[PDB]
Amino acid sequence: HLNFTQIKTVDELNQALVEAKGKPVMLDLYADWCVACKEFEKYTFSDPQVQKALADTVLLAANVTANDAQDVALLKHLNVLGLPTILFFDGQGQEHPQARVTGFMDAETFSAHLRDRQPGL
Repeated sequence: HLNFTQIKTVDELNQALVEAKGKPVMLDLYADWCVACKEFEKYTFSDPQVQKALADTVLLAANVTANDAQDVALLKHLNVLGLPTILFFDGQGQEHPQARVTGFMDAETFSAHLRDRQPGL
């Protein structure tokens, strides 16, 4: 398993971004009712080469299972329309929307995505 730091709100994300100055960041958004999110955890975040590739990346995640007010505010703020979504931030805490992942990617596909599109590295 990869070690994700849980964030709940917009400003916990922002703070995490500020604290991560100089490092690449990755924000995974999941929910318990999300089938493809679990696929990601089981078949992709579990890959030995995927994990190596994220070794130096700050790992954040938001559990939006409850779809409460803070969850919805976070999703809006990030313009996230469905799950799974993964967002990527460079070393200045800026997002690179062109690196978003918005469906399941298998290990080989996600490796290639990180190699070809991951920011801040």
